[PDB]
Amino acid sequence: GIDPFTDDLEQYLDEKILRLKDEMNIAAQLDIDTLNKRIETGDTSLIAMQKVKLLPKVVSVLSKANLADTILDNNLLQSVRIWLEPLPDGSLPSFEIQKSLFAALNDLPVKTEHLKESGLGRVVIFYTKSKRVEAQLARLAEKLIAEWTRP
Amino acid sequence: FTHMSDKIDEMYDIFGDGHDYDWALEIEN
Repeated sequence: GIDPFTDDLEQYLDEKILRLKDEMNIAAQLDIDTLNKRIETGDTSLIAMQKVKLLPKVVSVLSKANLADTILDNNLLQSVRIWLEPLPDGSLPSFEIQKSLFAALNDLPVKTEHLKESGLGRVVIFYTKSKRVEAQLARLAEKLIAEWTRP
Repeated sequence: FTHMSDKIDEMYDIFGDGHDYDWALEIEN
């Protein structure tokens, strides 16, 4: 994902975001494995905490305005979409994850092309229908859908 | 306004048909 004809700094930022994208994907996949393992085996002690563990790192990157271009250009939002998706048993990620991700989306200059490559629009719509979503986060989702379906 | 009709199609490009997650919505119910 790094651009060969960019200088070291630009490659360094692309790498930072590409590393984060992979770490987010590993964390989501490990939590999914845990929740399938929790189903196949009915072991009730099993909880999915890899996304929650990595969240401060994700929030720190998402909240830096000077990283917006790099975030958007490298499709990090695809990993955000994956973090918001219901899990195999229909359960949502933790409130802290939902709130932190939506608040960060509110500040990013997301364009149609980014929504297209990430699939982020589709998961945000789900948050406006779900019964398990807190009412304040459903309002935030609706407000994002509205900022993204302007004519 | 010239292509404002096309904006519908663009919604569709972003959102699809809306049913990707019906399985999860049905679980809740």
